[PDB]
Amino acid sequence: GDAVTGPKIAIDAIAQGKNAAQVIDSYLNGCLVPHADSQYFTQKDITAADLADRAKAPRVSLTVEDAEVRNKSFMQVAKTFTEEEALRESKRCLECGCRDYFECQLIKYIQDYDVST
Amino acid sequence: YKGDVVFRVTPDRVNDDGWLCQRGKFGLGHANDKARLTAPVIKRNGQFVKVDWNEANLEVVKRLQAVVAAYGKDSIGVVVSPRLTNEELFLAGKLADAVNTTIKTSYSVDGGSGLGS
Ligand SMILES: Cc1cc2nc3c(=O)[nH]c(=O)nc-3n(C[C@H](O)[C@H](O)[C@H](O)COP(=O)(O)OP(=O)(O)OC[C@H]3O[C@@H](n4cnc5c(N)ncnc54)[C@H](O)[C@@H]3O)c2cc1C
Ligand code: SF4
Repeated sequence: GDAVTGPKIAIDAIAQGKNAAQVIDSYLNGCLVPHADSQYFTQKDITAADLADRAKAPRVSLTVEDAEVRNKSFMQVAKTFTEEEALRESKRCLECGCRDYFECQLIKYIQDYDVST
Repeated sequence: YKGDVVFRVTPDRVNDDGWLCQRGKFGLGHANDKARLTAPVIKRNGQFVKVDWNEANLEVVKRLQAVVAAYGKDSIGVVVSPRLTNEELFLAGKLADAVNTTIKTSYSVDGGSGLGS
């Protein structure tokens, strides 16, 4: 957590806590193994012209309270999404990742034999 | 009573003398009033809007804290009614102590009868 990495954002602390939980659990079985990152195939040639056939849909903006009543109250400045807003925003994803990831056998052996991608 | 409606009030002839007056005989009709408030209301933009109990609690605590922070000690007066029970009055005194004020008073008591001096 922040005791090791210094001040950061909260998901960094959560990630460090989960990784340390895994390491401690391995240690409690009698064999300490350190945490290591995985190797994936990544694409860096994607540009705006390659996505020029995608239709454009505006983002679901956040409902923010007026600044006249915000300066005096400790009430919430923003509201959570409704179900219609959530569906409208989630239906806009481009599905960038491989659908075959959880059953692909190439990446299994690539990560098993530690081949650089 | 019958359910949630107060129907009449009678004297207690076993534990006391069993006499009453007009305010004790007929004065409990305000329990059946339809003009009684039901939920806390907060004034925003000059309109009272209903809130939850948690939001009301947070609002009153934070606003008293704001007054204390801006203006210091003894900037809050607690004016009670002598119709409340002893436990209510004790908790009101504790609340006056917690927000750092010594001005606890009542318009009906108005300083006592002077027999204490
Ligand atoms: C003002 C502020 C605003 C922030 N805003 C954001 C934000 O908007 N978004 C975001 O992502 N991150 C934000 N952060 C960062 C985030 O809060 C922290 O990075 C994250 O919570 C780290 O948590 P932690 O577990 O490492 O330690 P902490 O959550 O900081 O502390 C863990 C606990 O350890 C306890 N503790 C300390 N010493 C001892 C001891 N000797 N014995 C026992 N218990 C002890 C403390 O009581 C504390 O409850 C903010 C941080 C601050 C300070
Ligand atoms: S898959 Fe991820 S990066 Fe790609 S459009 Fe959806 S949310 Fe964005």
